[PDB]
Amino acid sequence: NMDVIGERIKRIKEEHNSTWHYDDENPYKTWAYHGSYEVKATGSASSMINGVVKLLTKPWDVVPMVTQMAMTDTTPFGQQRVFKEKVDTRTPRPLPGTRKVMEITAEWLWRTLGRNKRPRLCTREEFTKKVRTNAADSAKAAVEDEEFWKLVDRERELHKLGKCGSCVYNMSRAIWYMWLGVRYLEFEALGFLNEDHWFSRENSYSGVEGEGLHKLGYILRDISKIPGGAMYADDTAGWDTRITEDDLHNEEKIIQQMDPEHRQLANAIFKLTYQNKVVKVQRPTPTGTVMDIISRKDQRGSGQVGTYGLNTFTNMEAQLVRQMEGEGVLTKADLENPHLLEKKITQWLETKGVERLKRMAISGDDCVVKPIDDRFANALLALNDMGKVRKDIPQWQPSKGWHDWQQVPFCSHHFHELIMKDGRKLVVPCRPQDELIGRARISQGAGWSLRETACLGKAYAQMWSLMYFHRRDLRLASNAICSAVPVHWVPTSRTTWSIHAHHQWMTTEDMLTVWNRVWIEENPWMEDKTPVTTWENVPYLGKREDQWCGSLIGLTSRATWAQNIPTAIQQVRSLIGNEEFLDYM
Ligand SMILES: O=C(O)Cc1ccc(O)c(-c2ccccc2)c1
Ligand SMILES: [Zn+2]
Ligand SMILES: [Zn+2]
Repeated sequence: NMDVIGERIKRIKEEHNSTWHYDDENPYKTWAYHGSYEVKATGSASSMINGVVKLLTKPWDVVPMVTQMAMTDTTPFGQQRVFKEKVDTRTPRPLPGTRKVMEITAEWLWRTLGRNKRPRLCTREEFTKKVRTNAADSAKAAVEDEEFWKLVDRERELHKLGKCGSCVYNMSRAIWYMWLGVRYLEFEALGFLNEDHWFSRENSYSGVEGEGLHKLGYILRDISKIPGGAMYADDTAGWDTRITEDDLHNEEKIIQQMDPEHRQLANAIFKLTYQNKVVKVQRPTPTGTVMDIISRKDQRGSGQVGTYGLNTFTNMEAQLVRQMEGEGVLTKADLENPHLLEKKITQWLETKGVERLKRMAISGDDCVVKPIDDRFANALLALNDMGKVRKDIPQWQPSKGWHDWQQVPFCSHHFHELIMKDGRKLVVPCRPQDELIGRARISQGAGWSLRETACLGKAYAQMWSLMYFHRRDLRLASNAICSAVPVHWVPTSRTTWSIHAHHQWMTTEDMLTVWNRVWIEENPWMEDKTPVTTWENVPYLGKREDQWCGSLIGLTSRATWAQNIPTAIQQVRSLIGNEEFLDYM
C-alpha cells in the first residue's frame, strides 16, 4: 500500500516534523494509522442561535427537536465518536456470483448513461466560476492566486506519472492549497458527472439530479402510476462505509468512454485517491489535540466531488440487482456461483432494464423503487450480500413498502398533493415542522452582525414561502420575519447545501412572483398557466395533515403568538433601526 500513499504521508511527516509522533494508543482498527501531529481546537459543541428567527418563533422555545438542533458536536471529540460507529468497520466481500451480476449490471448501466453524452474534462474556469458564485472566502483567494494553479499543475504532472503527493481528504495556505487543489483535480477528472447532468432524470431514468425539491413529489406521483407492487424506500445503514472495493472497480469502468488524456487523469483519481486514500482526522488527547494520518482501500470519501454521482450510480445498479432477484432472475445458487451464466442477466437488462430504471427515483444512497410485484420485499440475498444492509431492521425481515406515494420518504421529505381553490393540483414537499423551525433558528458559525443574522433569517422565511407555504405556522412565521427585516436587504448565506435546493428564495424579488414562476409557469405538471394573484389563493395542507406533520395550530400558545406577533416584529424592527420595512401580516 505504501507505494501509492507513501509520498503523501512523507510530505505531511516532513511538514509537521516538529510534532510528528506515533501514538501507540490510537483508536483505529480497520484503517491503517501512520502517525500524528499537534493542532489547535477546531469545531464547537453547540451552534449559534439566530436571534431574529428565535424572537419570531416563541412557541418553539419549548420544543425538544428545536433544542436538539441547537447543539451538534463538531469538536475533535465529536469527530472521534461518529468515526468508531460505522467508519471503523469492514464490509464482508460479496460472493462470486454477486460480483459477476454487479459487473454485468455496471457495464450495461455505464453504456446506458453514456448513450448521448461523452465524458469530458472540467476546467480551471468552471471551478473558478463555481467557487465565485458559491462564495457570494479563502477558497476565492486561492482561485485568484496564480501560485495555487501552479501547484495544481505540479500535482497533475505527478498524476500523469501515476503518482500522488498532496491529495489528502479531511474528516496556513500550504496545506489548504493542497486540499482545494486535490478537489480541483478530482473536479477536473470526474466533474462532468455533475456539470453535464449524467444523473438527470432524462439521462439516467432513475436519477433526479438538477430536478429540484419542488419536482421530487411530482416524480414520485408519476412512479406511482406504473403498474406493480408497493413503493419501497429502504434506508442503508451508513452507505458510504458500505462502498466495497468491488463497487469502486465497477464505478471505474466509466474511464472506458473517455478520451486518452481524460482517461489518464480519471484513472489517477480512481486508483490513487478513491481505491487508495490518505485521510486527516482530528483527535483529542490528555496532552491536547492531534491530527491522525490514516488510510484504507475501500469506502467512500463523503466530502468528494464524485461522491453523489458514484453513489447514485452504485445505488441504481444495486436496485436493478434487487429487482432481478425479486423477479426470480437471480437465485441463492446464482449468487454463490463463480461460473454464473451471463445470458439471463444480459437478456433482462436489454429487454427490461430501462423500464426497470423508470420505476425508481435514486438520489445518492436515497432510493424509491416500485417493483413489478411485492416479491422484492423479501428479495434480500443480493442486497445484503452487496453490503447494502438496511438500517434498523433484522437482515432477513421483509421490507415494508407503501401503497400511497404520499407516505413514501425520500430526501428527508414526503410529498402531499394539494387541491387549490381553483381546482388545480399541486404536489408539495413536506417534513416534520420542528426540523424546519429548528434548522432556521441556527446561524452558521459566530461573529455575525444583526444585519447578517436577519438576512439569513429572511433566506429561511423565503425558502418557507416557496417550498413550505402550505404549512400554516411557516407561512405566518415567514410573513413575520419578512415584515421584521428591511425589504431591500438581500438574503445572504445559504439555508442548505442540499443538491435539491435551487435557492429561488435568495432574492429581493416579490415572493408571490417567484412562487408563480416555480409552481405555475415553469412547472411541467401544471397544464393551466393561470397566475395566482394573491397568497389567499396559495393553498395550505388540510388542517389535520398540517397537525399530523407537526403544526401547533389549535394550541393556545400558538393563538397567543399569532395574536401578538406584530409586537415581536416591532421589537426586531426597533433593534434593526430606521430602515424601509413592509408589513406582510
Ligand atoms: O438533500 C437532501 O437529502 C434533503 C434536504 C435536506 C435539507 C434541505 O434544506 C432540503 C431542501 C429544502 C428546501 C429546498 C430544497 C432542498 C433538502
Ligand atoms: Zn494527488
Ligand atoms: Zn407533511
